[PDB]
Amino acid sequence: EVEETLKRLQSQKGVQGIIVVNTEGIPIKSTMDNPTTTQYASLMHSFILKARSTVRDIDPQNDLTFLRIRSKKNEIMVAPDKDYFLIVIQNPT
Amino acid sequence: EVEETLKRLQSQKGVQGIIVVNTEGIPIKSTMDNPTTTQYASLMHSFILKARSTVRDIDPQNDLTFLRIRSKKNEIMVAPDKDYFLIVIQNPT
Amino acid sequence: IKDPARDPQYAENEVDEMRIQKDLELEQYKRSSSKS
Amino acid sequence: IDTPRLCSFLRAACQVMAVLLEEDRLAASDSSSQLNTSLPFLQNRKVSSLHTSRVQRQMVVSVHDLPEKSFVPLLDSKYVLCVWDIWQPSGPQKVLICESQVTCCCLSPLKAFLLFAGTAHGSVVVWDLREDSRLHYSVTLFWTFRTATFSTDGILTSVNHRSPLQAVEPISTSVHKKQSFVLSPFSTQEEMSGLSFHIASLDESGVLNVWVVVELPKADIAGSISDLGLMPGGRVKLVHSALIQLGWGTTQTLNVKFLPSDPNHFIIGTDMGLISHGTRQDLRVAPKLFKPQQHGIRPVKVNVIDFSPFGEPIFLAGCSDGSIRLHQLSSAFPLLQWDSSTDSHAVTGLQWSPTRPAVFLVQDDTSNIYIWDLLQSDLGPVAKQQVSPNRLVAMAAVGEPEGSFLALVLARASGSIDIQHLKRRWAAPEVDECNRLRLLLQ
Amino acid sequence: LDSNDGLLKVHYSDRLVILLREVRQLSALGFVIPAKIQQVANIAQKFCKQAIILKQVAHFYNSIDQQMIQSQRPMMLQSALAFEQIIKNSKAGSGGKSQITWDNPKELEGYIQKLQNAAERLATENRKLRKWHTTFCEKVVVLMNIDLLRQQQRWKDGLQELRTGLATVEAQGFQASDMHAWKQHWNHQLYKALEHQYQMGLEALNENLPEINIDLTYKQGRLQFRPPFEEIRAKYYREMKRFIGIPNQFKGVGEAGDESIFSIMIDRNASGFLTIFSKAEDLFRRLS
Amino acid sequence: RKAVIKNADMSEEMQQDSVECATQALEKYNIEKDIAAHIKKEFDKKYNPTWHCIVGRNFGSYVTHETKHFIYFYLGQVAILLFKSG
Amino acid sequence: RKAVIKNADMSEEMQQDSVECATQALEKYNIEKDIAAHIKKEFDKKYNPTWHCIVGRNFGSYVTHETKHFIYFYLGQVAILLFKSG
Amino acid sequence: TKLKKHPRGETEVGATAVAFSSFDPRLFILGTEGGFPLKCSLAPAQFTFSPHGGPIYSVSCSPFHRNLFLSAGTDGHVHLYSMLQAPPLTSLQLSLKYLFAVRWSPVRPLVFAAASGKGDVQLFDLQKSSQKPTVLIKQTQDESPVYCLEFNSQQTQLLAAGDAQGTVKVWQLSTEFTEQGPREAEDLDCLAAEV
Amino acid sequence: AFLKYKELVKRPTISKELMLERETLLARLVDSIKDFRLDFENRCRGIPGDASGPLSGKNLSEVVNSIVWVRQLELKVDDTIKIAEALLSDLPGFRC
Amino acid sequence: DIPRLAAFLRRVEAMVIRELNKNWQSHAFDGFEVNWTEQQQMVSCLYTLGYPPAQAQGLHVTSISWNSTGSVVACAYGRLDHGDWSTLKSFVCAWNLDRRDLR
Repeated sequence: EVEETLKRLQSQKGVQGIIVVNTEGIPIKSTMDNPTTTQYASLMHSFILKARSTVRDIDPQNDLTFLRIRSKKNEIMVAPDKDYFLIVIQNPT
Repeated sequence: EVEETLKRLQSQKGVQGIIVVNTEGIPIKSTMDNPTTTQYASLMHSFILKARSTVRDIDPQNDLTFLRIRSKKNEIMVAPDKDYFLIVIQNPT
Repeated sequence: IKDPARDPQYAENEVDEMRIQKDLELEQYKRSSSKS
Repeated sequence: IDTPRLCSFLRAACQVMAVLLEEDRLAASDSSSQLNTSLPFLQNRKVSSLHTSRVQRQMVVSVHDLPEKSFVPLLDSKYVLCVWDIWQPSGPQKVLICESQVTCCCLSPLKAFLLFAGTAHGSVVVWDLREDSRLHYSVTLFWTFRTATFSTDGILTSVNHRSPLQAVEPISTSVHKKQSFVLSPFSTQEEMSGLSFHIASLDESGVLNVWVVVELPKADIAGSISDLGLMPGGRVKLVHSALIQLGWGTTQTLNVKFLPSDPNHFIIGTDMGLISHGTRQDLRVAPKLFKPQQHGIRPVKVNVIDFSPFGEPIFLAGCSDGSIRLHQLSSAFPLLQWDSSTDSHAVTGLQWSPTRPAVFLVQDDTSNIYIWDLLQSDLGPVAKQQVSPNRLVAMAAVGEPEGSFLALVLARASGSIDIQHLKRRWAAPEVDECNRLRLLLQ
Repeated sequence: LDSNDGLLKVHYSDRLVILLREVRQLSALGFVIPAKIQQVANIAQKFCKQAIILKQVAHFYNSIDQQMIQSQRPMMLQSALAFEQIIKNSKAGSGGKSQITWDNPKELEGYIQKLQNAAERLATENRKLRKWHTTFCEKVVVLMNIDLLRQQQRWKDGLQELRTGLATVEAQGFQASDMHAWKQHWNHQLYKALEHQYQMGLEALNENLPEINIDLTYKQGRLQFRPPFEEIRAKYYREMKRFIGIPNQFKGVGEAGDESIFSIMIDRNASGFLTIFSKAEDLFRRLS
Repeated sequence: RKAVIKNADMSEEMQQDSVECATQALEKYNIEKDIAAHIKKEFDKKYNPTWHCIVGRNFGSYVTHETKHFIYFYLGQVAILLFKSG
Repeated sequence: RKAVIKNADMSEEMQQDSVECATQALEKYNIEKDIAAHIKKEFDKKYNPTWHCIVGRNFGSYVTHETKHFIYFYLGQVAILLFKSG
Repeated sequence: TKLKKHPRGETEVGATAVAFSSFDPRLFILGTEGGFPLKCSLAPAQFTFSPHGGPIYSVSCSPFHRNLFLSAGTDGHVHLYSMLQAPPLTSLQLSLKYLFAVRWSPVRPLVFAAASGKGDVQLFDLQKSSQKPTVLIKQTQDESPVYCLEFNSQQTQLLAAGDAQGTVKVWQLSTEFTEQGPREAEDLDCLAAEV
Repeated sequence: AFLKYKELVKRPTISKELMLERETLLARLVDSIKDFRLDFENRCRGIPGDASGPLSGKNLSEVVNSIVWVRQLELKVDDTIKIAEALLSDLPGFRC
Repeated sequence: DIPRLAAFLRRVEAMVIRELNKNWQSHAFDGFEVNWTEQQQMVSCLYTLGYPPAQAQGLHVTSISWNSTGSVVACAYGRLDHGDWSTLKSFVCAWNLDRRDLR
């Protein structure tokens, strides 16, 4: 089920790649080249952690619900997780 | 002029406060209480530094364009700029 | 005859999970890079 | 990762991405037409109606009825609702399905949560719009259908009144939930949870019905009678009377229209050539009827009622004799008793342009649309245009007051769909405001 | 329409439409309406209302059908036959009942409510069986996550719970045809669950077996293992032997039936032996 | 608070004592300097000098240790680095 | 990165190297552990091992140093502890 | 050192407990033996809170929003009030002999629990019920009532009560989860007060 | 339930509609004072610790316990009487 | 530099005033249900039973508290109901719920 949805998403002209990072920067599934797969997993792992800390620092009884970072080249979205999150990159243009 | 546009934004049903962060995490204008004024300014300064670096790391020819953080309590948006960014907080409810 | 189709059969969550398991386990066994 | 207990996260992540992509897709004075006529499941169906929206000002719905000819050998329900957008590329976005003839269709005014329709045989249905695609029969070439509602066909009640429906409209009057009373056994707020607007349904008998139920915390199957989905029911009911002044002796209604400003007020028209006024809360405010400066009866059989989408509360209606009246709420008699061009034929559809000037559109039986712009001219049509592909079935004017646009979507008896944009008339805007005030003052 | 599709057969659709137009137009035109017309016109309303609620009941039933025909459970299929018997026997009564609406519809209101009630009960029972169905599914997805080399008890427990739940259903007065269909399909589901874990074991037998300890010394001044090398080889082979013999003694649901549904996996996955024995020899070399 | 060991080059018995000693020090003192001082002194006595201890909420370090005498762990949000060298 | 020395048991020339080394480390490296490592290694090369370096914004320590081989100073708001032991 | 209303006479202002509002060092309530809670800022006083007339054995300051001030005594009834006007906000109608302790946590949403002179400890989720305990903690079959209740300020879900033996028992409670929306309880109470 | 909306219940229309509920309450109110009567009779002597009711003021004498004990009984019984009077409208149920 | 600050405010204003309102009522995916912790079961009981053994035989608990700093430190004090005006009646019993506090 989830694999079919990921394929359908990847087929969308906006989507530039999807990475499933599981064990804290260790992926299992990717639609991207290896150097980018590894770098992207690492960056988004560190990045989401920083956002979660920021929210807890603002209020000690709230965590992250969603995080989006945008750039000229592409846009990246992540969601909070218990064990692992999923990475999506799209071209906003 | 800009004072009126900031009030205009503040009047929006979603917006719960505006902070104009200028001196590297130290704001100069705020429509919020003092503890929140410094709380958001400081934390978001640290974060945006991470976000901008994250973009440079994932691709060495791009800077930050925008960031959004969502939480159970509230939602915060920031945009990067040459000298300084601006923080707006909304109630998603 | 092995009937890998399993046509006179039905399940929704059991077959979905099995597909998931098949892929994850198969890739893991390849990664082991056993010389055997 | 091997466990479905974690794959749930993967599902949720996909659901977020899908919605974001769908949101990303919502991008952008004479004949300049466009077509969106893909036939993935419309190969043999005939157009019967059109309906526009208010939450998405670029959305339109189109009803289609399948003939006895089955383009697909599958069990293919003959009644579907085609949902698509003006700016999107060729191809319907969604589709809803039912068992019996569907009509009396409307949308939710606050957000796309529910879609409502009245059945030909008097029942009421509502589909869950805000639902992911799963547990629905899909097809290749992919496209997926959607069917999910618990109709009033199930648990028997009186609200059906076993009478065909004529019209439905969302009634945005929910102002309750002031507080949950401290003693919980007497708290009325609980039963209003999630209820942001009601839905009204008038039948031929002249009996008006209002109710709504909303609830999210659910699971695949319920102990109570329902479909096998997660959807609300129809436990709530209110009933209002009508035709007291009008009523062999048994009379009926033809059309109803509520007041956008205060949705508690409404008017009802009858075949006898009269329109009554009433409301919901205080039933003695102004129980008058509307009538032109005529005598006798003149049973013109009023068939279309509308409201001018502007400050002054003026209702409009047209009849089979090709006449239209402007029934100002604060008057028993209309302001401008215009007899439309080609009065030899009937009114087949009315609407007010979604534009700054008070432009009014009429369609007749000969498929010749006439337009008025009373802010700049007299009661004579300011424009008109007929079509060679005649036998029009439906139209709807769609636009948005700032980016802005203006369009008109139509459909023919042949089963084709059309649309064009003449936004040069979107607004002056300065001249329009000048004349708008003038017309109100004079 | 013995295709799970109920349909109302209205006889005098014309009379209704005519009379409705009749009185409406005569009133609007200021015309006299004869007594004959008003009597039948009021009657016609009665027929229209009753025809509609009959459609509603049929629609309700048809909805139930669409929910039920997706699993084809002999229980609900038999209950549905009993429902159809109500309709069929009621049809026979039409010799005297075909004019209830004409004279006094009240009997018909009771009629349709009783028929609807039977359908409602059917709908309720169906959802309850679906609840059971899900329960069994929840178990199977657990069972296909049991480690054959460590957790044999989990299969013993799981299988007993499956049988217990199935017997529990039967205790509610079910027909053998129902449980028959269930066990056949659910046995196949177990088959899938077991074969997967079976395949997993075959690949990692050299990794997941209980550890063996041996002492290395110089017996007679000659470097030798205690216990001897040939002995621990035999134990290692017995360990894998026990595993591969598992798909022979598996009392899956419907144990009264055949067992080959499971053991066929041995021949079908006989290729796995190559990897097993190759790894076994490599391990022995490592020891040497 | 909760003890979480991230790295260790140390026997199991000394690892537990390091945590236990820091836990008691954290219970008795609020000042990180004084917490560190307790931890260091106790280790010099029980396991011979010379130990060093750093306690804090924000730091990076690069140090050299004698084998079997280094641990890095958290007590809640406070990190404790303890090792022998010299 | 203005330097202020709070305490030292170190010659003036070694004090200068401490500040200069940390200054370059802070200019070159963004990460605390990497800054510390740079500083430590430069001292092992010039003044022989074994040096240890802690760099951070929030910590206390209690350490033992070799006589005349200790300095503790700030660069801006960041504290650097640099000493030999072993 | 002096709160005395009509000094040098039948004026012996004794109290059994005092609670202070986190809002301000100079706001607190005195659990007078007379039974009527007295507001004092020390001596000045402003409100006498007539809804609770029995001798007070326990008081507690309001958690956040400074409106749910507790008094409880011989009445066996937990009367909340808002010092702003001293109206009867609500009275828990426990048909129990006495009350000896109350549990609040400003950290958590507006929730309530208390230990009663029967051995039971009641919990109340304001958004679910008023008079009906949601969760209730029991003693053994023949244990005499609990005489004290307190909760760790460092939440860590550590509640402690004391039995009629020299034994203190700790419970780990999960019911009081946080959520967005419970604030409604504050608005419901403010509206009840003003009507 | 009756206490909070007593102003409505006392209305002729509603009072009759709730007649069965008001009589049901009356019977329960009778049960209530019945239990209080027995509890008083079995404890009024004040001999066992339970009959007196331990208090922090016990150091004066048993008088403080009896005062509080009875105070509660009086309030409870008195309240039930007034509630029945307001709601029942003096039916035979109330007379008894 | 006030006009320079104003210029920046204009640029971001253009972005936020549009972006914020579009997002605020976007009414996007609302199925987010993440706990970050395993669901706790029904409330537990008898987590720990601290007391002075000998003394607890005759005394009863009347005052308890927790140390805000050392959250592990649970305090208790039992006493006799009578005679509290004259003699030493009891002790203050504390026990940690800390590492190795197995008794």
